[PDB]
Formats: sequence, C-alpha cells, structure tokens
Amino acid sequence: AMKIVKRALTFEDVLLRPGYSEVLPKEVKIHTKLTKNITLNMPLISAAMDTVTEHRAAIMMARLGGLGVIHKNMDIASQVREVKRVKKSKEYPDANKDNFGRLRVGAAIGVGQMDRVDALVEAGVDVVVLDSAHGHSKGIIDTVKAIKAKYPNLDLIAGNIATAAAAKALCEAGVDAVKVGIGPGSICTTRIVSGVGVPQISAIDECVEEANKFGVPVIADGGIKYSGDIAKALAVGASSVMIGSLLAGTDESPGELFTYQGRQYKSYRGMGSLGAMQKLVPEGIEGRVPYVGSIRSVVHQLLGGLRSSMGYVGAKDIEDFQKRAEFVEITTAGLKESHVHDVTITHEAPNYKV
Amino acid sequence: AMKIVKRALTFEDVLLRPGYSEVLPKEVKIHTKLTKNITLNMPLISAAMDTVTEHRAAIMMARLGGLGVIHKNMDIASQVREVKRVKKSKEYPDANKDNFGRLRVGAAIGVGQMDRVDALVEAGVDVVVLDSAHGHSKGIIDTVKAIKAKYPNLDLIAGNIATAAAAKALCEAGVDAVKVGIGPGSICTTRIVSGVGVPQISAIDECVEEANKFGVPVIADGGIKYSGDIAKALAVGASSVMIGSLLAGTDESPGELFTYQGRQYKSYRGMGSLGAMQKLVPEGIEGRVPYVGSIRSVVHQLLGGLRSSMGYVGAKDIEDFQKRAEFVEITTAGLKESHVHDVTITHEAPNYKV
Amino acid sequence: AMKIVKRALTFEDVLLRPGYSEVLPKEVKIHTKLTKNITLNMPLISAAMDTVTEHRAAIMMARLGGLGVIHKNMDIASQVREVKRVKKSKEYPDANKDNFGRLRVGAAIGVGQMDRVDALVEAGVDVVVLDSAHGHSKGIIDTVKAIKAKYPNLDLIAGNIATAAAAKALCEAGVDAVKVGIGPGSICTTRIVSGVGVPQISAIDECVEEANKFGVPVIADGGIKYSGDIAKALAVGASSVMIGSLLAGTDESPGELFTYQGRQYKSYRGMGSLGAMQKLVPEGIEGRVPYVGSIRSVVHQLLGGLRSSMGYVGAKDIEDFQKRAEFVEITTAGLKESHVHDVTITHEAPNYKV
Amino acid sequence: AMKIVKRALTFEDVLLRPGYSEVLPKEVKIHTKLTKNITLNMPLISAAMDTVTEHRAAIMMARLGGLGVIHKNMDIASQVREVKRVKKSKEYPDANKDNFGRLRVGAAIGVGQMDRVDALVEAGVDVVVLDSAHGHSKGIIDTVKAIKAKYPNLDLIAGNIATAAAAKALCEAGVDAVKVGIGPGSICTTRIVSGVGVPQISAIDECVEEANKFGVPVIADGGIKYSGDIAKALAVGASSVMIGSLLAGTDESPGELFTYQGRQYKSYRGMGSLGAMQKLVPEGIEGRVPYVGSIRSVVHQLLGGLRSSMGYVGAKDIEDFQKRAEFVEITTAGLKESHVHDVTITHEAPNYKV
Ligand SMILES: C=C(C)c1cccc(C(C)(C)NC(=O)Nc2ccc(Cl)c(OCC(=O)O)c2)c1
Ligand SMILES: C=C(C)c1cccc(C(C)(C)NC(=O)Nc2ccc(Cl)c(OCC(=O)O)c2)c1
Ligand SMILES: C=C(C)c1cccc(C(C)(C)NC(=O)Nc2ccc(Cl)c(OCC(=O)O)c2)c1
Ligand SMILES: C=C(C)c1cccc(C(C)(C)NC(=O)Nc2ccc(Cl)c(OCC(=O)O)c2)c1
Ligand SMILES: O=c1[nH]cnc2c1ncn2[C@@H]1O[C@H](COP(=O)(O)O)[C@@H](O)[C@H]1O
Ligand SMILES: O=c1[nH]cnc2c1ncn2[C@@H]1O[C@H](COP(=O)(O)O)[C@@H](O)[C@H]1O
Ligand SMILES: O=c1[nH]cnc2c1ncn2[C@@H]1O[C@H](COP(=O)(O)O)[C@@H](O)[C@H]1O
Ligand SMILES: O=c1[nH]cnc2c1ncn2[C@@H]1O[C@H](COP(=O)(O)O)[C@@H](O)[C@H]1O
Ligand SMILES: [K+]
Ligand SMILES: [K+]
Ligand SMILES: [K+]
Ligand SMILES: [K+]
Repeated sequence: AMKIVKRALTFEDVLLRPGYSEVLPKEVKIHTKLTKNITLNMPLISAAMDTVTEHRAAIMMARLGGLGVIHKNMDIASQVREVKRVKKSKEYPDANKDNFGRLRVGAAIGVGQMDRVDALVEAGVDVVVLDSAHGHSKGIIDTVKAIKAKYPNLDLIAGNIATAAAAKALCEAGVDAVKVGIGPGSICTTRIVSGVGVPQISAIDECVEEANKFGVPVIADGGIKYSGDIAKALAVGASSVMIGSLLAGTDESPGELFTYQGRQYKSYRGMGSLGAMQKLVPEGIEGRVPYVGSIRSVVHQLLGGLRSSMGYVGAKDIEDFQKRAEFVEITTAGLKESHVHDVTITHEAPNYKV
Repeated sequence: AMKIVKRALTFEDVLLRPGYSEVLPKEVKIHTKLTKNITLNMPLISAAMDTVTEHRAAIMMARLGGLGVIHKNMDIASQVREVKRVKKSKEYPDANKDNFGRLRVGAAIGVGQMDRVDALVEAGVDVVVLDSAHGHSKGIIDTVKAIKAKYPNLDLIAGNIATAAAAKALCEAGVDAVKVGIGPGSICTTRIVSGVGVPQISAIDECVEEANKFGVPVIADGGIKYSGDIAKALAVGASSVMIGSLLAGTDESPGELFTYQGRQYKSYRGMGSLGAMQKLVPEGIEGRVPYVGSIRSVVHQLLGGLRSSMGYVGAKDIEDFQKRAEFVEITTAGLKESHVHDVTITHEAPNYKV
Repeated sequence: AMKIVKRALTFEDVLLRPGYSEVLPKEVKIHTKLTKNITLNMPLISAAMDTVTEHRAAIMMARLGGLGVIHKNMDIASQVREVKRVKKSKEYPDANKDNFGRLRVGAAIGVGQMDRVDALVEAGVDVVVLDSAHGHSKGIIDTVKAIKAKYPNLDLIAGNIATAAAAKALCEAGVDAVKVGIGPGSICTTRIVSGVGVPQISAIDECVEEANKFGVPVIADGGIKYSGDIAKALAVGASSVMIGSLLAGTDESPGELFTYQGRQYKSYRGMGSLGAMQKLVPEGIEGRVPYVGSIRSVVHQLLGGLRSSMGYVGAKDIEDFQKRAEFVEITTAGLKESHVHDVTITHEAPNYKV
Repeated sequence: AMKIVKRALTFEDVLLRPGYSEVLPKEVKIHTKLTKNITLNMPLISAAMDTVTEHRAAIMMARLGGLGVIHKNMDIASQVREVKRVKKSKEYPDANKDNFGRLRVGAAIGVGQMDRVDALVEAGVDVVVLDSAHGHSKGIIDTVKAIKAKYPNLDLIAGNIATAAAAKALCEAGVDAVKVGIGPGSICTTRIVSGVGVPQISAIDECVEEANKFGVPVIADGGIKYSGDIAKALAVGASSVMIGSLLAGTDESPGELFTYQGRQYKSYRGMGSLGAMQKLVPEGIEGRVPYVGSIRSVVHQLLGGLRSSMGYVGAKDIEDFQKRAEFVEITTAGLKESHVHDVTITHEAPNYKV
C-alpha cells in the first residue's frame, strides 16, 4: 500500500574518495556562485536567524568573501537600517562587493510582504531571501512571480524545498537560486513534529540534478556540523552552504556572552521556536552553543577543511571538485572509525569538538 | 531453513516527502472514520488502560472530537457506571456525539464475557472493543461471531493483529474495525518476552491493504512517541490512532500527581504487567511518565503536528493525505539529523522533549 | 579479493510473525530431544561452567525437565562424585529420568581424556559433552571416533561449531548432537580477540539444515538474554538451548551471594578467562550477574516466554512450532520499539530487566 | 547526480568464518613480508609517531620480530642518532636482523627531503617510510622516483593511499610497499575535517587486489583496536599492520608515566595535531591512552589473538590464512553479541578492555 520512493542518505553516510592530485590545499580556488548573477569569493552564507545574523555578522561574512542574510524578525525600518549599515561599511582582500565597492548583503522576506521588499530595494539589498517552511507551495510560487513582475532585476532566492518537483516549480517561476533543507537544521524539529523531510545529502542530490537544467544554483541550508559536511554538500553539486549553529557562538552574532558551569555559551534558537515567535505549535527549539570566538577564526577552520578536501580529491576549483568527486557509502562502524576513537582527547582541536 | 518473509520498518525508518501544496495547516479537515459506521471529528482514541482512560478522559476525548475506551479492569457494574457518566455529560464545537446529542464512548471487553456486553449495550456504549494479546485466534474469532449473532448492529472493534492473514480473518468474521499492534507499545514487552511481533509501520501497511478489500478501517495502536508518528500512521493508510503514554500524564487520566526529584509524574503501566493483573508471566511493565497537563493541550499539540504534516504533503483531508503520500527510507544518521542535534536545549518545547 | 559469503543476523535482528492459533500458552507441549536417543521434557540445558552447574544446579534442571552439564574444571574423582550425587537424588512431575528412575545428568570432557570418560561411564553419566573452542578440527573429530569405538552406545555431544561444513564432519564422525556457538556467549571475547565467529541466528540456521540430513539435533549454546531468544532459537530449528548467564545468578549455581552497593550479585566467568584457567591469552572475562533467586522461578519465567510465543505462532509442540514459524527482519529502530521505550520503569518485571 | 561507487565496510562489520583445522595456535608460523625484499618474523610495525616510536620502541619491535619506524619530528642529526642506536644494539630468538646481525629499523621521511635520506642511508636504515597525508599525488610520486633514481636498492614504502588507482600509481613509480589508511587512525580527524577517506577493510581489499599485480605488499595502517582486527587485516590480504594507540601506552614509547584520578596514562597524539606541529588546520588530536606495560606483553597478547585466529581458520601460515579465509557481514546487533554483554566485568582481561 505505502509507496516508498528511495532510500535516502545524509552527510554521515558518505565519504569522498581520494583521487590523483596535483593541487595543494593552499592553491585551490573556492570562489563560487550565490545566484545566477552574484558570485561569492568563498561559499559560506550565515543563516537568516535572529541569533546568528545582523549587521556585524553580515559585515564579516562579506569582508571574508561570503554573505550574511539579515533575518526578518524585526520591523521593516530596523531591517532597512541593518542593511544600510552593511552597505556603508585592504586587510580583507577577498571581500565581496557590489559594483560600487560596497559590501554585499542579503535580507529575508516572507509571503505577502511587498512593502518590506520595496524598502529593502531602496536601501540597496543585493539579494532578497524568500523563506518559508514549505517552499513548494502556491503561496511561495505566487510571491516569486509578484516580486519578479515588479523587480525583474532583483536577485531572489526561494526556499526551502527538498524535491526535484519543488526545484522545477521554483525555477519555472523564475527564482535565481533555490534553498534546500527540510528538517536537517540543528535546532529544527519539523521532521519529528510533522513526519516530513528528506535527509540532506539526498535532498541536495535530487534538487541539483533538476536545477542544473535551468542554470540555477542550489544553497545547502542546515545540518552542517563539521567542515567535512561543507566539502560533501559542495561536492554533491550544491553551490553554497548556509550555516546557523557553527556561527551562532561567535562574537559577531546577536546576543551576549554568558558563562554556565565553567563553560562559555551564546544562545541560539529556531525561528519557529516559541521564543522567536513571541496556542502555537513550534517546529524549533531554544538553546545554547559553545562560544567559539571571532567569525574570522571559525571561517578559517571551515575553509581549511574545504581546501584540505579539494586537495585530496585533486580539484583546482569548485566545479572541478564537483566533476571529480566519487563517494562511498559507509556503515555505522565506519562512522565510528572516522571519528576519534579509543583515545581520550586532552587538548581540544580548534576544528573538532566532543 | 529459516523462512524470512520481509524486512520490516517502524516509524523512525521513514519520512514523508513534501509535495506541491495549496492547503494551509489551519484549513485542512481531519475528520476520519472510527468504524465503518462511526466517524470521528479528529483521529485520536485514548487507550483502554486503567492508567489512561476512565470517564473524565473519555469525556474530553469526545468533546475534542475523538473517543476514549473505558478499560475493563473493573467489575461490570463500575464499567457500566463509567459509560453512563460519559453519555450523560458549545465551547466544544467539534464534539463527537451520537444521534441524540450524547457524547460517544467505547468500552473494552474480553473473550467469553457476554454478560459484560449485555450490560454495556443497555447503558448505550457506542462501540465495544474486543482486546486480546492475540487477535488472530479461534477464541477471538468465535467471540466476534457470538456478539454479531446477538447484536448485529453493535459496532465491534477486534484486536490486536499484525498480519494480512489476521485482518482477513477478523474481517470475514464481520468486525467493523481492526486494531493493529503486537509489541510496539511504550510499556509492552511482548516482543522481548516471546519473540513475536511486527514493527508497526510494516504491520499497518500489510493490514490496511487487506482490510481495504472489505471496507474496514484500521486503528494504529501503540508506539506513538511524537506527533509525526501520527501523521505517518494515517498516511500509510490507517484511519485512526490509539494513544497510551502520551495521554497518561494528563489531568484527566486516573491516578494522582506526584513529584519525584523536582519533576512531576503520573504513573502508567501495561495491562499485562503484574500490578495491573493483581505465578504469572507478564508482557508489560509498571512505570511513570512526566506530567503534561490537560488533555486539551496535548491534543492541540498532536493535531497541530498532523495539520502541519498535511500542509507539507498538500492534502485537504485524510484520504487525500493517504493518496498523495510518498515516503523515503532513512538511515540511523538520518534519524539523528531529524532530531535536535549539536545544540543543548534550554527552553523545552511543548511538543518535543528530551 | 576478500570473499564474503553471507550477511548474517543474530537474535535481535528478527521477530516471529504471529499466525492463526487454536492453542493456548498453557496447553502447548514443550518436550523435545536432547540427542537422537535422549529426550527432554523442557528444552533447557545449564551450561558446563564452574560458576553455573554442579550437582545442585543439575538436580534442579533435571527435576524440572531439562539437563545440567557438570563442568570439567575439577579432578576426575570430584566430577565422578558430582555425577553420582545427581543420579542418587512427586512435586516434580516433569522430571527427566533414565530407565531406572534416576535423574539424568551430563558431564563435560576435553580432547585426550579417555580416563575421565571411563570413570564418568562407570558412574553412569547419561551424556558426555565434548567441549572445544574449535569443534571443527582434527583433534575433536579424532576424539569423537575414539569414544565411539570404545563406547558405541554412550550419547556424545560435540561442539562448538558454527558452519554447515562443521556439522557435516561431526555428524559423519557419528556424534549424537552438535553444539552451535562461536562467540555469542555473554562472557565470551573470542570474536573480538581472534576475529572469528558466526552470529548465532545464522549459525543455527546453517547447522540445522545440515544436521537434519543426519537426524542429529542442534543445541543452541550462548547469547540468550531474554526468553524470546529461546523461542527464536527453537523456531529456527534448534532442538534445545544451553544457558549460562541467566542461570548463573541462582541459588543453585556454585558461589555465594554477595551484596555490592545495595544490589545482590553472584559471580560468573568464562571458562577461557584467566581466573578459570588458574603467559595465557584468554577468550573470556570474569564478572558478576544480579541475583535472581531459585532456578525454578527463572525457568518458570523462561518457559512462560516460550509457551507464550508458541501460542502466538499457533503451534501445539516444538516441531509444529518449527514448521509454522516465519520471521521478519527488523531495523535498529524496530528493536527500540520492541523494548520498553519513552517510559521510566518503576516496578521491575520478573522477566524483563534494565 | 552524485556518483557512489561502493558500500564500504570496516573491521567491525565482518567476522572470519571458522574452517576445518589441523593446526594448533602454538604451531602456526606468522613470518611475513614487510617489503618485497625484507621479511618480518612477526607482522607488526610500530607507527612513525613522536609518542610511539623512538629507539627503545624500535629495539623491542625488532627484537620481537617486527619493526619500528623512527618518526621524523626531529632534526636530521637526532634521527640519524636514533637509527644508529637501534643498529648497534639470545633471549630474543625471533629477532629481525639485517645481513650483519644488526637489528632492522625504519625511519620516516617527507617530500623534498633528500638530505635527510642521504644521512639516513649513511647510518644504514633498512627501510625509509615516505609519509604524506595524500600519497596519491604528484609530489609523492615524484619523490618516489627521485629516491629510486639515486638509491635503486634502498627499500622505500609510500603512503598513505586508499584506492586501487593510488596503489597502481605508487607501484608503477616503483615503491617496495604501500601503506593503506586515510582516516581510520584512533587520533585521526581527516574524515571529519575534510570529508575524505575509505573505511579500512574496504580500502585494504581494493589496494591488495591491485598491488598483488605488481608483487608489492600492503601495510594496513591505523584503526586497530583489538587483536582480532589484526587477524582480519592480514586475512583480507594485507601483509603487515602498523600500530599506534595500542603501543603508545607502553614503557618503551616516548613520554613519561602519569597518574590521573587513580588510573595510569601515557600521552598519545596525532602527527597532524597542533601540539605535534609546534593559523594551522589540524587533522589530529592530542590525548591519553591507558598505561599497558612492556611492549613484549602487549605484543604477546596481540600475536596470541592472531595465532588463535589462524587456528580457527585452519591456516599453517599467513598466505594459507589468506587463501582459506571467508568472511561474513554482520549487523549492529551482531557486533553487540560478539562483545561482552549482559555481564559486568569485575576482573579485566589483559587483551579486552572497557
Ligand atoms: C522553518 C520553519 C519550519 C518555520 C519557521 C517559522 C515558523 C514555523 C511554524 C509556524 C512553526 N511552522 C510552520 O509554519 N509550518 C508549516 C508547515 C506547512 C505549511 Cl504548508 C506551512 O505553511 C506555510 C506558511 O505558513 O508560511 C507552514 C516554521
Ligand atoms: C496486551 C497484552 C499482550 C496482554 C494483556 C493482558 C495480559 C497479557 C498476558 C496474560 C501477560 N499475556 C498473554 O495473555 N499472552 C498471550 C500470548 C499468546 C496467546 Cl494465544 C494468548 O492467548 C490469548 C488470551 O489468553 O486471551 C495470550 C497480555
Ligand atoms: C570456549 C573457549 C573459547 C575456550 C575455553 C577454554 C580455553 C580457551 C582458550 C585457551 C583461551 N582458547 C583456545 O583454546 N582457543 C583456541 C582457538 C583455536 C584453536 Cl584450533 C584452539 O585449539 C583447540 C584446543 O586448544 O582445544 C584453541 C577457550
Ligand atoms: C596524516 C595526516 C593526515 C597529516 C600529518 C601531518 C600534517 C597534516 C596536515 C598539515 C594537518 N594536513 C595536511 O597536510 N593535509 C593535506 C590534505 C590534502 C593534501 Cl593534497 C595535502 O598535501 C600533501 C602535503 O601537504 O604533504 C595535505 C596531516
Ligand atoms: O525553527 C526552525 N525550524 C526549522 N528550521 C529552521 C528553524 N530555524 C532555522 N531553521 C533552518 O535551520 C538552518 C540552520 O541549521 P543549522 O546550520 O544546522 O544550525 C537555517 O538556515 C534555517 O534554514
Ligand atoms: O501489557 C501490555 N502488553 C502489551 N501491550 C499493551 C499492554 N498494555 C497496553 N498495551 C497496548 O499498548 C498500547 C499503548 O502503547 P503506547 O501508546 O506506546 O503507550 C495500548 O493501546 C495497548 O494496545
Ligand atoms: O571462556 C569462554 N569463551 C567463550 N565461550 C565461553 C567461555 N566460557 C563459556 N563459554 C560459552 O558460553 C556459553 C554461555 O553463554 P551465555 O549463555 O550467553 O552466558 C556457554 O554455554 C559456553 O558454551
Ligand atoms: O595526525 C594524524 N592524522 C591522521 N592520521 C594520523 C595522524 N597521526 C598519525 N596518523 C596515522 O594513524 C596511525 C595510528 O592509528 P591508530 O593505530 O589507530 O592509533 C599511524 O600509523 C598514522 O598512519
Ligand atoms: K579517525
Ligand atoms: K533537526
Ligand atoms: K515495546
Ligand atoms: K561475546
């Protein structure tokens, strides 16, 4: 009776196979494309979350080569102000800038918020990010058309989706990039609360093969725990990666440092948690992540993982990485061997914890 | 030598794939059918357990649109009295009522208890629930025929079964619904103690495809830990769901509140545990579940999960949900990504715990 | 390069499917056959281990319908004495006795110990049990022939083996039963220490299909954690089951009661552990098991599980059980649903712990 | 879109099947070949790590029949000195010696260090070990040719690799043995940090079938937790095994004993950890391993496992072991049965811990 279409695997089910290599990790190029008209010098985007990205985080992401998306849990006026501070802000040679030398910045919108879009455009946002829980819906697709009718030349990302049929529908409505991720987020409970989702490695795979038909890049959003997950998302064919938890414990994220039982924390929470929505049925939780320092130093570790990986595969840039990469499927016992095992860590590494 | 018929999967092995959607979670209809002659406004039934359902729980389930089944661990006179209080009991627009405006109520019976059935009918029970450990047996089938010979027009549910062959035999004996579940219950030890059972998602699938041949609905009984499990049971083709643990910690359940080490609990126990049967060989245990409050607020969270799910699938009602739903099979690493991960929860959600 | 012959499953990978049933658990017959010439009234044998079986344990096993095997970690004279006390020992209607009314008893031997065999025969042991770490070897097979040349009419069990090729070789040498189990024991480390073994459910399956060709029954030895494991071993086609850990915490086992941190224990240890062999390379460990009481009450729980199971399958006796049984293969998530889950046990059951 | 070439299994996914045996564990021969021109009396090599091997460890490995590789985290002069002390150093009948009676010793080199190679050769190292993170690279292959052009008769091992294509390229460049292992090490984080690696049992299998075409032996490097893992690596077709963690807690390893919370430890760390490299992106961690005593006693336990295993398979020497061995694939439940289970260890074994 039940129709089961696929056995689906996430990040910790696969490994990249090494290949012949004449590249060194320090020599590879990691520039990529955010949208079909905007490129990144580095493939990372901080997530559109009121405990991750605001102007200070967005400034550093762009200075470092990526992008930050200003969350929408604020009044239009404040979000316009946050955009204007990124755009009116060297030692940052790889900085991502628009045609006039100003740093690039993205902002989030929701369905039926044209007024917000009019104000964000006047402030000069580079890309607007149209977030829903369910991207493959009449409300989202109708909003993509309304925005494209009024602002044909504004870059518009739509999400989130997890199927080839969803990618085709958002691409046909004329978006400039698709965000993939139903359920994988650290703070997300959608898959438990509603039963719905597609494990991320399979979701990216399905959506990349469909979107490539339209020349539309795919943003892998959610479920990154380690730098190797970035390498794998990019290698499957995604063009960039959105990070929440890994950036939430930085200096630049909103919220202050606190210490609890001898460890330092910042708070981090789902945009569909009770606290962020202040009866309601949430699909996120509120919690804490360990303080990790500046964004620059987290980013440096993350890209060092990416560069290391592309060295092992022998790829000179991201699309060579994508054409060269072959994976293997691993077992639970395989995962445990990959991690640290049979040794007690006494000096924690800056890129591998607990 | 050994004959292995199937690899069988439970709830945490699958996810629902999202599909195109023009529905909103608040707009879907969740009315369904309890038996081939009785419908529910909501698909939940509280379980026939002396720590879950008695008159106060059964009143609220029906007021809210479902049903409560009065357990049989009591003398006939007391069970008749509990039935009469539900039926002699607005702000509850979706209340489930019989033709005369009285709330609907079910009661449990066992094999060879005609006298109990005669008294429950005089009190006007809507549906009697014939519980055994092994529904696919000569004793159960012979009892189904005896009751149907004397009370052709009384709705009769029989269980529990876990195979297509069992569903066909209870449907041929002329039951009005079949209860599926050998082993999956929270407090159940049958699968460990006797080696016998079928994982629940596979058991429902096998029994729905057989019972649909007779027009007989299937009640998914046991193993619901989260609201998403409800969505999946309904999507595989079951028509309603029986809940024990999730309701056992409510105000309306029998038993009083107690506090232990700073947390509030109510007790909950198997009907085949030593304590409930007071040498004996049990197939259940006695334990405690956290206090969760009123039934109305648990139910509100549970259905919010169901509604959310049907939104993601794009279904306007339960049978559209059933025809639209396609699943994926997931791995252990996939399950861990679905849950909250790499974050420490600090503000517990009302629908997702530990 | 590597040759992989089979994916192999143990007990916790399968469940018995229920079938139509006209039997009740109290009505089934559980008599079986120990060797091709000796029958048991119950299918349990206590293991030949110096912390499990000695005369008091062997007396109770036989009184209850099974057998105890006197371990060989003692001088010939003492083992003869222990045998003579079982045979010179109602309220035990199902007692297992020889032709003269004396209780049946088995003893263990090793390779090249004819003298021990001569003395055990004079004392009237019913069956000698020829234990090795590796039954499928020239030493074991040559010993089986030497014993059968001198004592054609003495029942002789040989083990342990885990392959069809091993069963054929011990059956061709003319044993009367084969013991299956490399590695599965609770206290065993062979599979970790040497890399060698076959998971038990697959090992029994392979060896039963081969031994049935000779009319030789198979004893499932090791890896029983719960009564359901017994049901499954018998259902795959094994004729009886050897138990170590589950009996080691009884009154009748050798060793005294002790209390540690408020719990009662008896000690239990591998016959290939350092302590039992008193540089050496062990394949067992020394430890403790919770005190569980009399053998009669453990046995009563174990057989209640067996009887319950045969009720669910609809089998009137063990061979009907074997011909009726169909299994399903389950997942990790399936195993967790079978166990108690989402509830905290507060009153431990007599047949299901931690 | 994604290309998945293989489902890959590590050590804890397989078991060796027993076969007919006329060997006893004490009678088997475990001599093997380190390189196509150098043999070992025992198949173990201590790893080239500044917390495992220096002159005292290398002396004992060779005295016992294997080899130690002097790590390169030191100035050329010191490494030359450490080599000279091994070679200027009975009760050790199986000692591994060169043609003149001096103990054999290996040393590690890196890319572009000809000067180090010139000095190590003058000191009379038997084999140089060319370590990289990525053996299948232009830098490694070009170094193999430079060394072979200047020192045709010097034995040269190159690693690490994890694919058949890598083995073919290092064999074509004319190495004398290949080291297999990307990621499996106890202290290694490469697979998490970069996403790259092949589970070890599959990696050895792929590389042995390719290298055998050239007559080049394969060294299984990393991921050994128990003696059974050695047996399995050798049985798949590897010719020798490199050990880090299991030897790091010995007397002979560099570093002193310390006690922490009542247990004795020595420290052990990745060669790609921050501490060993003293911004940097590590692929190893720093930690501690329990003190286990002399190397002789660890080695005695390890080989006792190997000998035990070859007894169960019925193999007289390593290549008979390789031609006889057939495996089975096991489940998670199978792994748990293999370990100690349902018993609390109270007297720890010298070859099986926690
Ligand atoms: C990132 C997530 C998950 C998220 C973010 C903020 C809020 C939510 C809340 C409200 C908890 N959850 C939903 O809206 N869930 C849902 C589910 C199905 C449909 Cl069709 C739907 O319709 C779209 C809309 O209403 O915009 C919505 C979730
Ligand atoms: C929900 C369960 C599991 C359950 C509820 C209350 C009691 C039981 C006890 C008694 C522990 N367990 C059994 O009766 N177990 C069993 C097993 C096989 C057969 Cl055929 C059987 O025959 C039917 C009958 O006897 O009504 C019965 C169990
Ligand atoms: C139940 C087990 C496992 C067991 C019981 C008591 C002792 C052992 C010790 C000695 C630890 N282990 C062995 O003998 N192991 C072994 C392994 C292979 C062969 Cl061929 C072999 O040859 C037979 C013999 O020697 O009788 C033996 C083990
Ligand atoms: C045993 C390991 C893993 C290891 C040992 C010492 C250091 C490292 C550090 C530096 C952390 N990691 C790397 O060099 N990683 C890497 C990754 C890819 C390539 Cl192509 C590469 O190029 C070769 C070279 O540079 O010699 C290197 C690792
Ligand atoms: O409340 C929520 N429910 C579900 N997903 C969320 C919620 N809040 C944020 N997300 C998504 O989760 C991602 C962050 O996941 P993370 O990188 O694993 O921490 C964000 O990019 C969002 O797409
Ligand atoms: O003692 C028992 N043994 C086995 N199943 C039981 C027992 N008591 C109740 N059940 C079943 O378990 C279900 C509750 O499971 P739960 O929803 O997971 O807590 C009830 O609907 C009963 O069908
Ligand atoms: O030292 C040992 N190594 C391996 N197996 C053992 C050892 N001692 C006893 N056994 C076996 O393990 C069985 C008991 O396993 P258990 O029932 O799981 O506790 C006995 O029947 C023996 O066949
Ligand atoms: O920093 C590192 N990263 C990755 N692998 C390492 C590192 N240091 C040592 N190794 C490898 O790990 C092996 C030891 O692994 P182990 O035997 O599991 O402890 C050594 O033989 C090296 O090949
Ligand atoms: K590792
Ligand atoms: K999640
Ligand atoms: K259960
Ligand atoms: K074991």
